[PDB]
Amino acid sequence: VYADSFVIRGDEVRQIAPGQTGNIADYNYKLPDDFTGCVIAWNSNKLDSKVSGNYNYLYRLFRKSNLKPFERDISTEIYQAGNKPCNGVAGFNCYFPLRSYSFRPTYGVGHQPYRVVVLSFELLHAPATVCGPKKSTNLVKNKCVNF
Amino acid sequence: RFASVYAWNRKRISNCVADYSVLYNLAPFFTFKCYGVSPTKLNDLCFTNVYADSFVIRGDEVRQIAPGQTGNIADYNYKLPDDFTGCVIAWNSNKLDSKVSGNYNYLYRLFRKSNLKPFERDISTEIYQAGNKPCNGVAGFNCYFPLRSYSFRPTYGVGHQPYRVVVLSFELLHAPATVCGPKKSTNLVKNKCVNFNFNGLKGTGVLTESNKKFLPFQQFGRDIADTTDAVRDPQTLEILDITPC
Amino acid sequence: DIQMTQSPSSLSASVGDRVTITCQASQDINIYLNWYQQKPGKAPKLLIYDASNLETGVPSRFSGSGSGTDFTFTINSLQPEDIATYYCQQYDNLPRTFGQGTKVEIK
Amino acid sequence: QCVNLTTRTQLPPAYTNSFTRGVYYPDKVFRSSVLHSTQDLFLPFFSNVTWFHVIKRFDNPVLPFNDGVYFASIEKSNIIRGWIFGTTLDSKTQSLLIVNNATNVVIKVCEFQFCNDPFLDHKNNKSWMESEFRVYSSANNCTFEYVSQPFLMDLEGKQGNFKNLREFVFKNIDGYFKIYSKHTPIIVREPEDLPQGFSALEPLVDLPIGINITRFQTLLASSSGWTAGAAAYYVGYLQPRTFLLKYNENGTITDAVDCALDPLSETKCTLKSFTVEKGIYQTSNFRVQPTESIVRFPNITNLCPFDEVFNAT
Amino acid sequence: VQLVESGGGLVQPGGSLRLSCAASGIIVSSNYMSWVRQGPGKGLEWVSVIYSGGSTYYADSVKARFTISRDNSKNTLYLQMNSLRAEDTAVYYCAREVVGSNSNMDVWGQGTTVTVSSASTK
Ligand SMILES: *[C@@H]1O[C@H](CO)[C@@H](O)[C@H](O)[C@H]1NC(C)=O
Ligand SMILES: *[C@@H]1O[C@H](CO)[C@@H](O)[C@H](O)[C@H]1NC(C)=O
Ligand SMILES: *[C@@H]1O[C@H](CO)[C@@H](O)[C@H](O)[C@H]1NC(C)=O
Ligand SMILES: *[C@@H]1O[C@H](CO)[C@@H](O)[C@H](O)[C@H]1NC(C)=O
Ligand SMILES: *[C@@H]1O[C@H](CO)[C@@H](O)[C@H](O)[C@H]1NC(C)=O
Ligand SMILES: *[C@@H]1O[C@H](CO)[C@@H](O)[C@H](O)[C@H]1NC(C)=O
Repeated sequence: VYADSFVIRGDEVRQIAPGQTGNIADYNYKLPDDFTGCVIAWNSNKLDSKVSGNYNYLYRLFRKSNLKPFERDISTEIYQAGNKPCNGVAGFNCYFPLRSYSFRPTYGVGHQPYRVVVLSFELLHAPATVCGPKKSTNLVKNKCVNF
Repeated sequence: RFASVYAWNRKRISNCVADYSVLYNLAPFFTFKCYGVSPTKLNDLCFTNVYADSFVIRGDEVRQIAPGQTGNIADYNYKLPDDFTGCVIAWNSNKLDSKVSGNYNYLYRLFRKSNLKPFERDISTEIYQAGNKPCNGVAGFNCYFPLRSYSFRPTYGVGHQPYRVVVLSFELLHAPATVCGPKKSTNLVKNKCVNFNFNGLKGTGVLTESNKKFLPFQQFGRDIADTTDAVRDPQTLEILDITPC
Repeated sequence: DIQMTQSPSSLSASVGDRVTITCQASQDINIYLNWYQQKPGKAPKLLIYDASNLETGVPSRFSGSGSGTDFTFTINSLQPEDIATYYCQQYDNLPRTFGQGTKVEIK
Repeated sequence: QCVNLTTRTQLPPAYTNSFTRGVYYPDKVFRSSVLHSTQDLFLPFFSNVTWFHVIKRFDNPVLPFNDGVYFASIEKSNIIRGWIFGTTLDSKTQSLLIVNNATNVVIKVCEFQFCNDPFLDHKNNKSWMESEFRVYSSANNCTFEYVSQPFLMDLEGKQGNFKNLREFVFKNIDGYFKIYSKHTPIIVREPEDLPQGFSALEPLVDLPIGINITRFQTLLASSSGWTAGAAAYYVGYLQPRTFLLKYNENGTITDAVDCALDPLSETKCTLKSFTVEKGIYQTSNFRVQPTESIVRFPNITNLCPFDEVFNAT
Repeated sequence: VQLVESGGGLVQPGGSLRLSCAASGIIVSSNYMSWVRQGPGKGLEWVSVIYSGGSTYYADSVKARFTISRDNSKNTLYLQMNSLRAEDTAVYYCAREVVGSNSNMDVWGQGTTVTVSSASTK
């Protein structure tokens, strides 16, 4: 079992599901097409949204290419919009790649921060370490049983 | 000079393409705070009858233009529906709009005393009378002029500076649709395996120069097995044959 | 919310002299700011409108000016009928906030 | 600004038969030497069509529109000018106008208050002049403005000797409005019951109006007095059918055959071939359509106590 | 154009009474009404404001506890409380907002010093 955890805006919670387009599902976090697991989402307006506005949660907006499944990119470099060189500037056609939200309580339901925890697991291939509470019992040989 | 608050200038754009990258180019890096559709998909998801406005307000009302919140500009001057599709665009205009001597050409309606339905313009230039006393005159007590002016002196800080907002919106009611923006024209490849895409045709094959003679209007080409085998290049109007590899 | 502060709490030493009463704001605010004058036990009254105007009937010597989170006002003449409290209030920026209070008294 | 011209010497319209006219290109596909079976709106073969003659005697009544209309005009003097499409024509609902200028064709999608008898001819008696352009009171709410290359025409007006036959087909579908046009020269034969033969119709214009269409009226060209040459125009209606089309070696339709006219045409359509052999061929079964409808239900009049359930104390 | 006081009496915590302030001909619905709070020994505190459009803005300290409305023809503003926690031993000054942008209109109104305490009159 694995456990990915992050916080996204409400309108983007649809992009998490397997195979969707947009900023979140193509530049930030992409689930494999052949997913096998669950996804969870509960409103966290009071916990995660400061009244003045919290800027701790950031998202990448401009990037040259897409993201392969379950791949993380922490690079922060100016992205060239056009043919002009950008030796590192905030001017024409050279823009910062990632921007931060400003979560506030007064925003609509779609703009409040939800929380996402994605459980990912694989079955029926190897020895299992974590599973169900079901209590064990005795073992029988040579008798037609339900194992 | 943009329109003032009392009369938000209407502009019904139609029969054209979609291009919003220049909007990123206008001002230093900022946030759109877009409500209807995610900003990355405004170039796509093309609709009909794009609905644009233009007016200038203060910095505080930029965050107060959201549907559901009331006030004075958002209530007595310009209100949005609860199912409003589309979103606002705001940028600072200290260098253009603000004047050192004091520009007072921009005025807003502070006294209307009536809730505004979404998407209509009211021009009440006449003076209002309050206090159960018939005023019917000019420059009298309890006779308040409903149109007062902004102050845009450049010495003020963020929050009182002029911001030019262009509230785009989209409606979809049947229709054939007329506004959509294409892009990403790429080089043509000859005598090599290609995943081609001409005018919404999806397929795989090798493109070579052909010999068949089309008609001025006919574009595609089909064989006996009812499959596309000849395609006309959209930009330069010759005919290319498609062969399996 | 704007933290509304004023340091000179009690200008009771001035009797018909210079008065340096002033107020400050946390965030930067424009002239959308005024004051009330309240005799103990009855409703307040206005003296200045939009930090640049004056009450219809008051002595003409009242002159206040302030911009950039700093508002200043002076009452150089202390007539005996102005023995009350003065309050600062910024508005047009919800929530509307009031000052803690200023004291003036004649000896 | 128009006036009540009246003075209409109306006569019953003529009835003729359309041999094979009215076949156009269905789609934008290139095909060579193939027989393709298609299902679309077409003018049925050997159908009754209405003939209107203008000479004196004027003919320009409002006519119903549904499932597209086939319009034809045989002329030498180029008197027909425009068309009017709409559903109310009273400056209440938006309307469409097609009109040819001297060097323009212009397309008006806007709110018009049309005159009783749209006309521009009647000047100096015999003399022509497209005066009184203000066939509409005012253009209140205009949406679509368009200008392009007009159609071929000849200068001045020649009486008789009709040498130009113009075929147009107008079809509204999925909001789109499509006009297909065709022109043929020199008609030495006397202009009656249309020429004989086959001629395909190349597509001309597709345009996105998306408005209501129920009836149309033609536009023909000191408000009284007209003594000019003759003119004849024909109108026909379309019904959804299936055709079989033979594309030639170059991709131009050469011979079309119907599918629901005759048993021989039906078996030609079924076999995907233009000839048949001696034998028995099964085309399709028959079945009687329902005559009327009947319903039988119990006779209950008291209302249910949903209120008590939903408005309980 | 003067303001008419309406209030008084002693109440227990958890109970609320009918606050009203009347006008002398000034419209109460098509105007900008507002009430404030004045304490013994402490400064003024804004309580609530209602616009001509029906938008009620009041302090977050009393969130979801006050209901305010302007009468159609009685020219009297009404308010009712909910769940008093006994800190509003106060005097409530009724008025309208002092100036929109620029005006000479500055009238005020008197208020009743209401008190909330568990002990009744003795
Ligand atoms: C013709 O007369 C009728 C009735 O008098 C009138 O309603 C109509 O407008 C007239 N038409 C014109 C073109 O004047
Ligand atoms: C078609 O027109 C001919 C000639 O006037 C007429 O005899 C016949 O009855 C018409 N048929 C129909 C169905 O209108
Ligand atoms: C054709 O249209 C152009 C552009 O509106 C106009 O200038 C010109 O006069 C028109 N000519 C005719 C013959 O309609
Ligand atoms: C047509 O007649 C009118 C008035 O009868 C006259 O003004 C006009 O010039 C005539 N047109 C021509 C081409 O002679
Ligand atoms: C026009 O078409 C629309 C499409 O649904 C329909 O709702 C409307 O009733 C039509 N109006 C008329 C007059 O036919
Ligand atoms: C319940 O009563 C109300 C008030 O008369 C009425 O509006 C409502 O329709 C009633 N409920 C139903 C289910 O009719």
